[PDB]
Amino acid sequence: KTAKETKMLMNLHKEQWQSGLKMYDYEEKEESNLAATKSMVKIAEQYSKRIEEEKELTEEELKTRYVGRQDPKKHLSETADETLENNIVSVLTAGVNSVAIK
Amino acid sequence: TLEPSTSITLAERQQLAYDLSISALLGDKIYNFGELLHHPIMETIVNDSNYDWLFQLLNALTVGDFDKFDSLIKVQISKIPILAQHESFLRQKICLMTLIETVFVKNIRMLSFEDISKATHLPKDNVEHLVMRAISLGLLKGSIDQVNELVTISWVQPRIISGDQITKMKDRLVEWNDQVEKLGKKMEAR
Amino acid sequence: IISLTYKKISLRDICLKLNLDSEQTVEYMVSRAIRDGVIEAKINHEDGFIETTELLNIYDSEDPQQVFDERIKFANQLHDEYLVSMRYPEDKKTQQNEK
Amino acid sequence: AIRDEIAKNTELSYDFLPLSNIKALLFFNNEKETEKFALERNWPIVNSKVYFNNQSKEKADYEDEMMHEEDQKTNIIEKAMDYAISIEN
Amino acid sequence: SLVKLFTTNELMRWPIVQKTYEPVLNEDDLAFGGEANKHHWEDLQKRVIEHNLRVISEYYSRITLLRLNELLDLTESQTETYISDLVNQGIIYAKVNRPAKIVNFEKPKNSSQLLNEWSHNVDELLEHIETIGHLITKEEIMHGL
Amino acid sequence: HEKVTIAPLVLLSALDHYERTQTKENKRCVGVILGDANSSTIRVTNSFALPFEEDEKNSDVWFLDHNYIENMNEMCKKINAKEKLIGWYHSGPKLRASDLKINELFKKYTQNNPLLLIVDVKQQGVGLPTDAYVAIEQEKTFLHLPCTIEAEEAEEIGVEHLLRIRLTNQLKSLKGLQSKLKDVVEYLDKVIHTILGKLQDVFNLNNLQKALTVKTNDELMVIYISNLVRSIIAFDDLIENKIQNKKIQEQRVKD
Repeated sequence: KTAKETKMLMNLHKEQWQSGLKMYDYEEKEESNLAATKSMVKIAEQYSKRIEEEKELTEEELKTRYVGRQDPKKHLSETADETLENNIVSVLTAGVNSVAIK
Repeated sequence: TLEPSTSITLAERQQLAYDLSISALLGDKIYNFGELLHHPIMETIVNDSNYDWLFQLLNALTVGDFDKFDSLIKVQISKIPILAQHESFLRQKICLMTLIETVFVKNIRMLSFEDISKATHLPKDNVEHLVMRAISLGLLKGSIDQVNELVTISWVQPRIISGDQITKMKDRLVEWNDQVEKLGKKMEAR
Repeated sequence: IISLTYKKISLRDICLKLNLDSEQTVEYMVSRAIRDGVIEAKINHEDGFIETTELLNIYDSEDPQQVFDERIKFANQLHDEYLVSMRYPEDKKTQQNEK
Repeated sequence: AIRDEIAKNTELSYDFLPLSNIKALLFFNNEKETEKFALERNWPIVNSKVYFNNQSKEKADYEDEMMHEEDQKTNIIEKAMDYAISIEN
Repeated sequence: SLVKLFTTNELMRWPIVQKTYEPVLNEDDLAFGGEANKHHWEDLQKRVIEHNLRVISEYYSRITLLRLNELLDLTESQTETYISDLVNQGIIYAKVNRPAKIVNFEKPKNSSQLLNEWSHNVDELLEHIETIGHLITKEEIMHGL
Repeated sequence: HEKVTIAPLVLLSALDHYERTQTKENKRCVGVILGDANSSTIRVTNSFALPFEEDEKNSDVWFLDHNYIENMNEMCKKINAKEKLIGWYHSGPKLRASDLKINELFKKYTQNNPLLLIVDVKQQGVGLPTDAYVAIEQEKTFLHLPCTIEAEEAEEIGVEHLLRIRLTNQLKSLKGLQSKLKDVVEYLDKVIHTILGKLQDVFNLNNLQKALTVKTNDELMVIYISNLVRSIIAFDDLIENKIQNKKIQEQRVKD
């Protein structure tokens, strides 16, 4: 890659191209997409309950019963990234500071 | 404004301006009577012989008196109530544009029926029906409150006016840049 | 006890219960606890009865949020004092020869 | 010190101060002594009444991350997310 | 004009309009029958009240019940009749407070707040990036040359 | 309006053609875009540069050869039959009499409206080195269209082999506010109303917001509920390590 090919490709395709929306990049994809995305977060938190309650019920004795290994780690990584996205979008709802005033 | 097309004499320019004058009398659409003043229309015609109708109605919006304009005109255009009705919409319209930033620097939006009463030459009880006809015709969009006497509108047709307007417009964008120096610099240190 | 159970109560109704001295004595003792925010009420001398100023409805306020942000770090307090303790013994465990 | 403490009981919480009653709270013999105590404590005076407008408190040097912040209040929650990330780092 | 009159009709001139012009209104011998004109006044008055409360809700969000009774040309017992009929038949829905004498539009709270209504705050700043795109091209041509 | 989708291969090949011709700042490069303009979203699947000569000091000096267009169009028929000329691109930030008069020249070989493109060879500021512009008359008026970068399945994958969150959006959002502050200042000195009419329209878009204060605390309420679940993530790691610790204490015993 030359000097021109380096700056052009990184500005066009590197992993996924979100640019040109840069101010609305995560703002429109999340806070403005709340129509149906995370809508009914109380039900969204209920989804994380059923995912955890299913695998946590398997082994409470820390021994071999249902023959499993990563069962407690299955719901750990799934609901961790969902919660991380739930918090970042929620704090940036009023964090953009559109200056509504009255 | 077209130089090559529509080549007419000086006498036909005042006759066309007469049609432009009576065109805006019966409706408020496309800005107001002051819109034709910025265009080379009123400045290209004489100020007498009833060609000043567009000029007098611009200053009559801030004064808010029909008797001052009715004394300088004839019975032909003063007998139509449509001219008197649609002129009141433009008088409050100036007060309707004050809801964003005009006087208050805190962007507080409040509208009292007593301020627009003397401006539009209309009583207080007829204010509720004046704004009601504006939504039916699609002039303004928003909601009103009869209990608290408060009116909030989304927009109407923000004008081309300048001076103190563009001065306040820059101040609101400073608050956008003030968050860069306040909230923005804190996130950069994280 | 009497202020939380009874919102609007007269001045002489308290002296008849606890058998206090006079009406001026109870007026000073009620105004003493409102300094630290204990009773959370007001004394109206014109009307002559004490009214409780707590309407609750604080769910919409930010007061519960101050405790919420503290309890986020309280869970993380046991996290930094623990994960280090797993590898603490593991050194001498892995250094010894195993069968 | 006794009169200054009993006066502060009805000052901050109790809003609109009376005239002849407060004279008996602090044990004032003369009514002119009551007005002299109001000037040193900066009590707003209106017609036939004395109010207290100082219930609201502000300024007091600088306060960060305490007592209802505005821009820093959001960063407190945002710091908790980066806190767990910094530990894994 | 009578079709669009229901929006701005205050029911002040309603008896005057039917008397001045009465082609189909008061005296009609075509496409009608009856022993008197009572069928003209009773049927027309009940409709103009029902069509009036439809536009009033779409305009006034919160209005005093005392001022509302003057617009309907009715009494306390007559006003409650037409309101209970439109709500029971599924026409319109509003708030009626007898002791408070306050009439409200009854705005639905099911919008889930920031999950929906926040879409209006992004459209506030949305058109800026578009208008700037048109200005960058136009500003440099006229100011540069 | 319409939409424009430009593949990254078109913009990558268009910049190198500027270097292949050794064009300095006194001249600009012009080329033709190929694609399908029939749909509402204009897409450019091919492009080629043209030997465009221009004088910077004289706006009346331009050189455009139409003979290379007829031959190149016939050569592409034996390559891809679905590719037709949808317009023409050009380089340089400025729009002068050279680029405006040639807009009707490519219109003879283009059925639909030729798509105008300002290509930035130096890539100055933000993203999008090339902006999508459409020609329309009321004087030539060029309106901006949304420009999106989208490629095929193997095209996006092939580029990744060549190169093989919260703070990111905030830093990019603050740059947009700073660009607006200079937008009103540069426009104010130019007049001393059309753009300001659209700006003052979208500015207005706590009487009605008295109940809108609670919705801020309602989302913060779920954040703590989420932190309760987020805490459970590490509560299992608190249990997971003791699963080892019971086996750790059984090691020294066996040694």
